[PDB]
Amino acid sequence: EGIDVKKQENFSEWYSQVITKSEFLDYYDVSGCYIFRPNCWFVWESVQKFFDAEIKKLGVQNVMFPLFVTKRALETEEGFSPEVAWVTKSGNSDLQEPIALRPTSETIMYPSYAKWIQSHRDLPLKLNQWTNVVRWEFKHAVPFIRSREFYWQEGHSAFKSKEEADEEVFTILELYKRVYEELLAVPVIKGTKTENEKFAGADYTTTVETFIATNGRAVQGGTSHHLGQNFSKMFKIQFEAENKETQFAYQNSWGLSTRTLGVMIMVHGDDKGMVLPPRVAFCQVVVIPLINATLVEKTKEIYNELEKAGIRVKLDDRLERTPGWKYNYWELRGVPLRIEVGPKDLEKQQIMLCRRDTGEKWTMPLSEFSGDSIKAVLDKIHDSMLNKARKEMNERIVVTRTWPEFIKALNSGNMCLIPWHESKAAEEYIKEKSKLESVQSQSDANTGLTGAAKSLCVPLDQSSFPSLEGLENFYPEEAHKKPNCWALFGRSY
Amino acid sequence: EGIDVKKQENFSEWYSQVITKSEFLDYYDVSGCYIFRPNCWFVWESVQKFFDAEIKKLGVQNVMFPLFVTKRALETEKGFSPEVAWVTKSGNSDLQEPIALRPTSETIMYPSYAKWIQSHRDLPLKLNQWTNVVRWEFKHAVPFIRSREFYWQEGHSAFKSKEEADEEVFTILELYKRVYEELLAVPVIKGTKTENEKFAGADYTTTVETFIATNGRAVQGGTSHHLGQNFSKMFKIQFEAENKETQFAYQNSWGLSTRTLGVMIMVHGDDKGMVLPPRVAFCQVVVIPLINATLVEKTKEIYNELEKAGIRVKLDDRLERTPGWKYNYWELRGVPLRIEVGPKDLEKQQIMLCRRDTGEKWTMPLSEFSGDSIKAVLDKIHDSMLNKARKEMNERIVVTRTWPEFIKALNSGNMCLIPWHESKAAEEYIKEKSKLESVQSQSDANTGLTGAAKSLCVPLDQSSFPSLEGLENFYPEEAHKKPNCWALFGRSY
Ligand SMILES: Nc1ncnc2c1ncn2[C@@H]1O[C@H](COP(=O)(O)OP(=O)(O)NP(=O)(O)O)[C@@H](O)[C@H]1O
Ligand SMILES: Nc1ncnc2c1ncn2[C@@H]1O[C@H](COP(=O)(O)OP(=O)(O)NP(=O)(O)O)[C@@H](O)[C@H]1O
Ligand SMILES: O=C(C[C@H]1NCCC[C@@H]1O)Cn1cnc2cc(Br)c(Cl)cc2c1=O
Ligand SMILES: O=C(C[C@H]1NCCC[C@@H]1O)Cn1cnc2cc(Br)c(Cl)cc2c1=O
Ligand SMILES: [Mg+2]
Ligand SMILES: [Mg+2]
Repeated sequence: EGIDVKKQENFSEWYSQVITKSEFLDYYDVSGCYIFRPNCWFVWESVQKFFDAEIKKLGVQNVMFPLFVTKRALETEEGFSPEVAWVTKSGNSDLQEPIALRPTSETIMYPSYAKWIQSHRDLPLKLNQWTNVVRWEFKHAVPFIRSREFYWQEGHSAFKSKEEADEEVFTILELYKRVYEELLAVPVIKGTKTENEKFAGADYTTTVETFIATNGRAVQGGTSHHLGQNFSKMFKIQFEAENKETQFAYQNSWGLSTRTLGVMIMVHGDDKGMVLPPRVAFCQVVVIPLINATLVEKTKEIYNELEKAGIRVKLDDRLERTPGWKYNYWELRGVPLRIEVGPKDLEKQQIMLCRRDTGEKWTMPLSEFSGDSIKAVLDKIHDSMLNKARKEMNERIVVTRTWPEFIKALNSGNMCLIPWHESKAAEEYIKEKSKLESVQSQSDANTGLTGAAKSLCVPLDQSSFPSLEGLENFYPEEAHKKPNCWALFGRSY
Repeated sequence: EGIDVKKQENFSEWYSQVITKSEFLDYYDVSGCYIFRPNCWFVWESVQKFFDAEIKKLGVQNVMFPLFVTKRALETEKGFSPEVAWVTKSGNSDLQEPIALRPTSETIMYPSYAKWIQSHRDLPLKLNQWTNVVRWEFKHAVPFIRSREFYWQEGHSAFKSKEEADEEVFTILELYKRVYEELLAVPVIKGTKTENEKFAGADYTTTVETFIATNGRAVQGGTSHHLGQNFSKMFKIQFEAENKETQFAYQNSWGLSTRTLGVMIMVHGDDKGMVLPPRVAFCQVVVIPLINATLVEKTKEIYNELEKAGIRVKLDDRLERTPGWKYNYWELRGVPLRIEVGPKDLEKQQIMLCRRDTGEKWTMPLSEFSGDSIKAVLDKIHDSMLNKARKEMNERIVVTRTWPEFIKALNSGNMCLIPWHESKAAEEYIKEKSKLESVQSQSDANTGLTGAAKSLCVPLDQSSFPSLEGLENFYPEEAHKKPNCWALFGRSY
C-alpha cells in the first residue's frame, strides 16, 4: 500500500519496504538469496539486451561453461577459499570427489582457452556468458548489492598483443558507464583500483564507481581487468606468432552483476517507492481514465498509438478503484509517466501528464500528442534523473589535502580526493585510522557496514584536480614517498 | 579434421565426433557436464528468443528464483532423493543444515505462490524462468540428452479454474511442437503419458515424443503437466473466490531443455558432420569466391545483399585454401547453404549454390538472386529436413496387435502402436517381457541403454488408428480389461 519509513529516517528499512512493496523482490529461506519478480527481472533482461548488442559489435560471442569446478582446477590459481561453496553429497551418500560451485570462471574456462588457441589466427578469442555465481560472502548480505547467489555477465578475452588487450579494457569500461548512465540514469566515475583493491590475478583493474547519497557510500559498479600474461602462463595459453616464435596470450576479464539494480534503486527511489528510469521500466506509461462512452474510446486510442510506437504502455480501467488509489499503485511500482484522461480535459482537447521523478503535472494538447512526443517526455525524465544524481554526486566529492579535512568530510558523508602515492601499507593505515575516528548510523551498523574509508579508485581523468605541490603523504611512515596523483577514498558497501 | 566414423557404424562415437569437431561442445572434468561453445549456445538462444516471444503473448512473465532449496522445503512435496545434489559446507566450515541444488523449482516457487495469491484478482499467475538445473543422474550421461547440469525453461502457472489450466497445458504443448518443427525441423508426436510415466504430482502429463531413427529410440522432448490442486493443497495456495469462498488454485507446470539440441543433431547430422536447420544456424549462408578485382567486388555485393536482408552470412575469402577445404570446413560445422562465385559463373551472370542437407548443387541467375530468394531457398531446406525426418519416423511406427508382431517390430528399431488398457501392472509386464526378449547394438549397450520397451505416450490424435474391436490385452492377467485406445511404446533414451 505505502512506504511507511522515510529514506532519510532508516535507509535499510526504507530499502526493504521499497523493493518488496514495489513487487521487485522477495526474501527467501536461504540466507543471502533473493527472489527476482517480473518487474525486477525485466530490468536485468534490459541490461542483457543492450550489453549483448554492444559486445556483438566487438566480435564477442556468448557461451555457457559449467556451474561446477574441480578442486584441482580451482587451486590452479587461500584468500578466497572460505567463500567457496562445496557439493559433497548426492542423496544420502558422500561423493568420493567434492566439487565446487562457480565463484567466477577463470579456472573453468582457461584450460579450454589453452586448447583452442594454437596460432595467432585463433586470436582474438572473445567469449561472454550470462550466468549465476555463488560466493559464501562473510559480509552481511544486501539485496542486489551483495547476495550469496547473484547474476552477472563475465567476459574473457585473449589477444596476441598488449595494445589490443589494453584497448578492450577501456572499451568495456565505457560500455559499463553507458549501462549505468544511459539505461539506469546513474552517474559513474572511471578509475583504476589501487594495488590492495585490484584483482590479485590482474596487472591492473579498472572500475566504474557509483555513489549512494543517502548514507554517503560508494558502490563498486562493475570491473574490467587487464590480466596481462598472468593467467596465460598459469594455464599455458600459448600461440605461434606470425614471427614463428611461441608467445603467451594477453588476456582480459570483465564483469557486471545484478548489483546494478540495487544501485539504481538506492540512487533513484523516494518516499513514494520505486522510480524507474524509462529505458528499463517494465511499464513506461500508464493511462488512467477518470470515471464517458467517448472518453473510453479516446483512452483506447491513446493506448493504441503508444503501443504501436513501441512504448510499454498499460491501460488501467479497473472499475472498483479510485483514481488516487491507482495513482499510488503505479507510483509505488515506479512507472515513470502517467496519463490522466478526464472529461474536463477532453473538452479542451488535451490530456494531463504526471512525471514520477519530480511529481510535476502538466497538460499536453492532443494536437501535440504522439509516440515521438511521449518518447521525448521519457527522455526528458531520463536526463533529469541522471543530471540530478550527478549534481548530488559531484557536490559530495571533496578535495581533502590534510587528515583533519579528510575525516571531517568522511563523517559528513562525502567522498574524498586525497594526495596519493601507491602503497598497500598507506591504504591499510588510512583504513584503520579513519575507522577509529569514524561514526556511522545505526542502520548502517545493522547492515554490517563500517565507517572506515577505503580506496575507491584512482580517477582516470585527473585534469580538473588541483596541484599536488607541497602536499604530504597521509601515511607518516611513508612521508618519503611523494604524492604523485589523486585518489578517491570513501565509505563503501 | 573430419568425421572418420559413420553414423550407422558406431552411433555413440559418431555423435562424439560430430558435436566436438563441429565446435558445438567440449568435454569437461566434472562428469556429465559439458561446455556449450558459441555455435551451440546460439541454438539455445534462438529457442529462447522464439519461445519468450510466444509466451509473452499469453501473459507469461519471466522471473528468477534461487538455485538453492532447503531440506525442509524439498521434502514438503509428497523417490528422487538419490539424484539430489547437496551443498554441505563453505570453505572448511559445515553449514548449519545442508542445502540442495535446484532439480526443478516446485518447492522453491510454490511457498511464494501461496503468499502472493490471495484473491481471484491475483489470478492467473503465470511465471517462467530460464535456468540451470542439477540432477545427479544415475544413468550414463549423454551430451545434451542427459547431462548432470542442464539448461531449461520451466513455466509454473496458477488459475482459478480447471478449464483455464487445461487450455494452457495444450497451448504450451503446441508451442513445444512448434519449437521442434518450425525451429529444429524435428517432427513430434503429441500424447498423454500413462499413469506410471506421468509426473507424480500431476493429474495428467502431456509430452512431445521425438524419434532417433539410427538406433530406433524415442526421446521425450518436452513436458506439459496439469497439476490440478495437488500442489495447491500441499502448499496452501488458496484464494478468495467471487462467491467469498476460499478455494485452492489449479496449477500447471511445463519444461523444455537443451535436450532439444541433442535431438536436433541425432536426427539431422550425417557422415560429413553437423546439418543445421536454417532458423537456428549460427551461419545460414557462406559465400566463397573461387580464385580478380571484379570477382572480389561482385562477391562483396552478394555478401552485402544478404547481410542487409538479415541473413546470417559469412564471406570466406581465405587465400591459401582449396575450394574443397573450405567446403569441408563449413559442411562439418553445419552451414545449410553455400554460394560459390567463380569467374566462369559470373560470365554467365549466375552463381552456384550447394545445399547441406542433400548435397545438391545448382545455378541461380544473378537476376533471380536477392535476399528474399535466398530466404526462400533456406525455407526449402528447412521443409525438406522436416519432411524427410517425418517420413522416416512414420515408416518406423508399426501397428502391432499381437506380441510376436510387437517384439519383432521393437527389435528392428521401430516404435509400436499397441492396443492399450491403462494399468501400471500391464506396463511393467510389457517392460520386463520385452527386456528379456530384446536385442540392441553394442554402442547402445555401452551407452547404458536397454532394449526394453517403455511407454512413450497415448497419442492425442487417435483418429487415423485401426479398429480396437476384438483385440486382446497384452497383459494376460488383465485379459478381461479390453483395450480402449492405442498406446505408443518403444525403446528410449
Ligand atoms: N556478492 C555480490 N553480489 C552482487 N554483485 C556482486 C557481488 N560481488 C561482486 N559483485 C559485482 O560483480 C562485479 C564483478 O565481481 P568481482 O570483481 O569478483 O567483485 P569483488 O572483487 O568481489 N567486489 P566486492 O566483493 O563488492 O568488494 C563487481 O564489480 C560487483 O559490482
Ligand atoms: N538430465 C537431463 N538433461 C537434459 N534434459 C533433461 C534431463 N532430464 C530431463 N530433461 C528434459 O527436461 C524435460 C522436463 O524434465 P522432467 O519432466 O523432469 O524429466 P524426467 O521426468 O526426469 N525425464 P527422463 O529423466 O528423461 O526420463 C524433459 O521432458 C526432458 O526433455
Ligand atoms: O571474479 C573475480 C575476477 C573477475 N572474474 C571475471 C568477471 C569479473 C571479475 O572481476 C575476482 N574474484 C572475486 N571473488 C572470488 C571469490 C572466490 Br570464492 C574465488 Cl575462488 C575467486 C574469486 C575471484 O576471482
Ligand atoms: O521436474 C519435474 C516436473 C516438472 N517441473 C517443472 C518443469 C517441467 C517438469 O516436467 C519432475 N521431476 C524430475 N526429476 C526430479 C529429480 C529430483 Br532430484 C527431484 Cl527432487 C524432483 C524431480 C522432479 O520433480
Ligand atoms: Mg567479493
Ligand atoms: Mg529424470
